[PDB]
Amino acid sequence: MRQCKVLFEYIPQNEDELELKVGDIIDINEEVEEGWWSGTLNNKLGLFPSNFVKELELEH
Repeated sequence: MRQCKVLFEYIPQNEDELELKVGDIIDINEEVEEGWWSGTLNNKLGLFPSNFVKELELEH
């Protein structure tokens, strides 16, 4: 449900943090926190600052 693509790259420091690649599409399932969100790129799961990712939302 819902989809958003990050505009820039992200560098995680902890294992609980994932690496958000610029231009990569990540499917959001549920927001753990207001600042920390969850997502799934290919076959990996992790969390990262919601301030990064960029919501797309398109009709077509």
